Amino acid sequence: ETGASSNASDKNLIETRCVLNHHSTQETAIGNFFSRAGLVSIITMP
Amino acid sequence: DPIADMIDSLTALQVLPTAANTEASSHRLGTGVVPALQAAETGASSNASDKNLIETRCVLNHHSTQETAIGNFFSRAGLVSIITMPNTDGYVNWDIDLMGYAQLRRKCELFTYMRFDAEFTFVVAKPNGVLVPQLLQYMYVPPGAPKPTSRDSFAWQTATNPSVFVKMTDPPAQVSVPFMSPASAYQWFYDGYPTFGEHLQANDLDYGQCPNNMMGTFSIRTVGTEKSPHSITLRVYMRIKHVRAWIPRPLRNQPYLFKTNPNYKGNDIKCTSTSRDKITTL
Amino acid sequence: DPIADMIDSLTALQVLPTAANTEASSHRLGTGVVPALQAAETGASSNASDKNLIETRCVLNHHSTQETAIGNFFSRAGLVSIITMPNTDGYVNWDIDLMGYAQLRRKCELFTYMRFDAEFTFVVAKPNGVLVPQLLQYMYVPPGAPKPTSRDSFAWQTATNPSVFVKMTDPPAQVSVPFMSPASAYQWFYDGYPTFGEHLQANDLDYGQCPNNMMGTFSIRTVGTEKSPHSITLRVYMRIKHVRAWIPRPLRNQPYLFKTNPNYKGNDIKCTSTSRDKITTL
Amino acid sequence: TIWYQTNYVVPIGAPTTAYIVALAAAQDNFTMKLCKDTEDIEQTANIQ
Amino acid sequence: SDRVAQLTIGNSTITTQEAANIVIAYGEWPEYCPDTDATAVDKPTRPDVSVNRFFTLDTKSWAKDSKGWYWKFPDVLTEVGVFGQNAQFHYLYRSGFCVHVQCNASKFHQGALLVAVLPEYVLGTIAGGTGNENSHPPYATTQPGQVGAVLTHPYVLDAGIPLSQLTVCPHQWINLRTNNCATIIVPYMNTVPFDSALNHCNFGLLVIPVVPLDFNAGATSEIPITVTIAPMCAEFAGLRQAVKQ
Amino acid sequence: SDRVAQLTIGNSTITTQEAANIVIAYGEWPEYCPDTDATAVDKPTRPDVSVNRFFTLDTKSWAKDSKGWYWKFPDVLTEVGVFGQNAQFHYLYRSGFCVHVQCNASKFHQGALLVAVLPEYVLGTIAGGTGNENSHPPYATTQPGQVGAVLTHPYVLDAGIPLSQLTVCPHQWINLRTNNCATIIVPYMNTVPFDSALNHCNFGLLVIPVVPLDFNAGATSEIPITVTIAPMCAEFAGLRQAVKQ
Amino acid sequence: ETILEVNNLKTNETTPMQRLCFPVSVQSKTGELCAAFRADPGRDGPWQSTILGQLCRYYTQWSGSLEVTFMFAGSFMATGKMLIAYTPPGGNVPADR
Ligand SMILES: CCCCCCCCCCCCC/C=C/[C@H](O)[C@H](N)CO
Ligand SMILES: CCCCCCCCCCCCC/C=C/[C@H](O)[C@H](N)CO
Repeated sequence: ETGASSNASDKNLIETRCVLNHHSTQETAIGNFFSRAGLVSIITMP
Repeated sequence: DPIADMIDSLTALQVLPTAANTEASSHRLGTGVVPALQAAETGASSNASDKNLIETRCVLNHHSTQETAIGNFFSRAGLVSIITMPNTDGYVNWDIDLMGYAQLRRKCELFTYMRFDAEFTFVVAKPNGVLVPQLLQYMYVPPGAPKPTSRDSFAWQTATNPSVFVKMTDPPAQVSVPFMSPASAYQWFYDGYPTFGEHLQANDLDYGQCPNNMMGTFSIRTVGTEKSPHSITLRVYMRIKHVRAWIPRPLRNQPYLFKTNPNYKGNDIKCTSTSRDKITTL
Repeated sequence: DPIADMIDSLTALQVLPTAANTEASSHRLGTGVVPALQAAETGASSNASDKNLIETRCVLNHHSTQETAIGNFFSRAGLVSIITMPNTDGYVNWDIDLMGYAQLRRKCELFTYMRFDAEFTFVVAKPNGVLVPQLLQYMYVPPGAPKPTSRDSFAWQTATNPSVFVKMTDPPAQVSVPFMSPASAYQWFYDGYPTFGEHLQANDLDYGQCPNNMMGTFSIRTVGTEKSPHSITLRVYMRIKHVRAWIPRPLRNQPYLFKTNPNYKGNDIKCTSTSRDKITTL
Repeated sequence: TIWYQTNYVVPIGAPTTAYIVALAAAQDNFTMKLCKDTEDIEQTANIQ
Repeated sequence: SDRVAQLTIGNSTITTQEAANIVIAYGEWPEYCPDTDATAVDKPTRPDVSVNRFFTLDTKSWAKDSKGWYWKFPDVLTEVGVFGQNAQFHYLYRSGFCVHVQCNASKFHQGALLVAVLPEYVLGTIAGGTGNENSHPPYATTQPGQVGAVLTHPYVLDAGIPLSQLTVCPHQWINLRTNNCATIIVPYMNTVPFDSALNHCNFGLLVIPVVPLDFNAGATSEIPITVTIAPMCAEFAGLRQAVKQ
Repeated sequence: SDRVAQLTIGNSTITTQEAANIVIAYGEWPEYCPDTDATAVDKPTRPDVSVNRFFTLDTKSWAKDSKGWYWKFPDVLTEVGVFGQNAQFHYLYRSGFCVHVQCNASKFHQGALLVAVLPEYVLGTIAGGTGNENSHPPYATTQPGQVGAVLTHPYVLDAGIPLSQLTVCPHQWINLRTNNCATIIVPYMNTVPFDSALNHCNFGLLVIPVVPLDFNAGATSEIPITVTIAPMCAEFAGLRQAVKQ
Repeated sequence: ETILEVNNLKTNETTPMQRLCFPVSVQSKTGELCAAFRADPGRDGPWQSTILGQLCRYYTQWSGSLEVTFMFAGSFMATGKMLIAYTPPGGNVPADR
């Protein structure tokens, strides 16, 4: 009800191991999300 | 600590740009030292050399080992697909499976696992080889994305899908493709089933199918709304770059039959060697 | 180390020779500090004292806590056996089970586990209490040893078994017996079965029988080859020394029926208290 | 799956049926890759 | 704000908002067996996550004339999960427990349960009624499994010992106006460092309604009681083929 | 005096007096998964004695016209012991293996077996004989269990690849005049750090008689072949109810 | 966090505001299940109504941990205990608690 999202993590709910992950966050940046050519118009001269 | 039992590779790499030199040797007579007698049951290859079996001279040879490196063995464009638009409504959806042509398939299946970047070249012409001014569009459809249902489908808007627009009188198109498996390598051999459940005889096609190699759909079309009067023939070629390979395998001695299984014709088993008449006469 | 997760009591004793002193206290008026309100649901006993509920004086008391120590509570000889030789061939083999008399049984069953040394006294007379010049022999037969089958058996040679020769006109014999269980304590309650297998209704007698408490056979005889004309009555008394006890239990409020089980008469359940007529009139 | 551990207990005067709202998000080790076309929007007819 | 609690062990979590303290039985936490107390020479196995986790048993129904229930440990878990498989393939076992009993009701209900742990709970019979039969309890009574059994004479605890001094054992209450749960952490208690899991029961858990359940007509009449348990430092030794009993 | 060997792991010991070396496949010993290569976040279980021990399968009979046998790993052990129970209760598994094949005969017998380990041994069919049917091998063929299966066309290894270059894989020979056993230690080989034990087989063990068995009439004609295997660094993760297949 | 449509029934399609909450009631038998759904954020089902399940559809592969939050909207006078389980792959919905 406070409008805040949950702050519970993996380590506080279950017993976890150590994971060193190197998954990049580059592709979900909005520059990479939008820099793709898409169709905006089709113009015809009959 | 009250509990005392809770307290708790063989070889390395070397750079060898040339083949090995030969040292000079003389005769040898004695007991106890027998380098020619081996034991093949240990699983080890023979370690006997030239200098221990015959009398040798000194040879300083500079023969390079660069061409047999697996980067030079694989960086050659080979045919992986032939797509035709005689499929009479002006578009083809082709499911990406690069095991349909025997020459590149036998080279890649020397190893079990492989991780590489690719380079795809699209050589397009008419079925007799003539070229016409005609605009085409190639689109890569990843798994989960909507595939086109007609020539004027909404999926050709390609707002996020990567797409190439090209003409037939142009040079062939080239793109670079990264390593895009969810695993750490591609495997040409997957011993098992993808899903759980019972494995009955009607679902025996599932055996050997790895979804980590399924990369989606490659779609082509002629761009305009109206029907084109030209027949299309597209040939796809693939170079393998930045390659790593694991676990060598026996090379196949039987002709291929299907794209997804190692099935072989059982009535004509080919012998690996060429036969002769007698063991004493060559 | 490449793997990081493979790297990895409340109270104490005090000597209290006397009971606790009382401090002087005065009145107390205020909010927030309520030592009289408790919470019995936590499983903890109340920690409220004299000085927080009433106004007290200073009392320096020197009442000793020595007699309620479990060494003083248990070091008293109580009856464990009555053996009679009217058994008409001059010997008795008695299987050692000390749970046949209710007074020492209820004291020992206050705890679950107990580890002690013992001292056994043998008070022997005629059935009417008269004493005669008569030689007797008591032998302890450990489990596995041969027990005597007659008055002139070979087992009375006692070459390794401990034996006492005594006369009836002598003082009573006393011996010291160590702690001889294969476990670390004797248990008066064993919730389970000794052996494996199926547990059918015909083998329900096995429930509750611990072989760690079974100590063997106590044998008596008159020494001579010929028959003695005197009847014998032997009373055995046991003191408990060097005692350690664990896990207190509820004391039994029902009369005992058998020596090996907690069975009780179900048609006459005794209430623990003495009844009255009204809750307001004592 | 969600199960009853004990019952839904209620006194007199309060309703015997309640409702649960489920909310979902991602953690801080969440990533995505290989950006592609979605399949939720379509366009069969021309817009405007 | 100590009325809220969270118990996390393994891949399981219990949350409660209406609680008393946690009782640690005899002031001792469960431990592994040290080298000075051990006697068996083979190396024991410690699975440490697949066996040390919360296990939820079947659910009882508290009626207005309920007598009480009991469970036997570790007999409740000898057919459940990876703990039940390690207890059948091995000859020796050793572990402590964390017992959690749940019972919620509204603010217009009343009643009180006594939740106690009694080690070496040996059961008796009524001796045929008249006291002349040397009767013995059946195998379904002494080891009832994960379902549990009902007490016939709860005033003498079916063993000739009174309920009124059962609070000399580690215990809690579930008073319906105060809390809805009880939590006892039990160490390993035996005369031997290891024992059999199929032949011997270390302790029994007793849940008896001392004050009976009461409510007015129109409120919820289905008041259930759930028991959730967790092994703590489970060790197993003496590996051989699987033996069920 | 390196012809004698002793392999002790768990509560099991193998002795041999007529042996070659031990082959360590690709020069690598089995290991647990490090933190840099792992992806799953839950803590795995490592039983370390009850699963890392020698397991003896059924025994074959070497005749004078035997084709060969194969086994699939870890499919041979998914119903055996505590390893077979951890593989059913968990979703992910990871381990290496120590394979030991035994075959003894007298000094008047002759014959040679090739004992090889082939990772990702995918089987083919004869495609209906004529090559026109897209046939697939049945489930009893691709995963034969602890019994194993017989090779139909051993010259092409039932997969279209020749026997003559099977020695590019980690292998040993059992030559009856020289030794009576073969030992290969295999690490974990996959494209993923953990995988399913019921859906995926890492490698296959092939035992093929290259030189056929021969003896004169009057000697012992019952020459058996026994396979004994041991997991080495077995890990399990993803605990859930038991799934058999 | 955005709302998960666990109550995505075919009878709810003409009154679609009921798909945002699922009921909980007084039971007669013990250990019943209230709801069951898959934990796949990019699959068709209850995860389609979330902004995480909508932005996943623009990508091909995903990784990482998820979270589901359940909020009880009953009376102050109502009590109860629920068991919310997550099962790794290998089987169907579990038959009992
Ligand atoms: C406009 C660009 C279009 C080009 C898109 C090409 C992407 C596909 C690259 C896949 C790389 C090889 C993946 C595996 C191929 C084999 O078919 C599998 N191993 C099947 O066994
Ligand atoms: C000549 C010496 C004879 C005396 C031999 C006496 C040895 C026996 C001592 C046993 C000490 C008590 C052991 C347990 C007694 C009870 O019967 C068991 N707890 C049965 O429940």
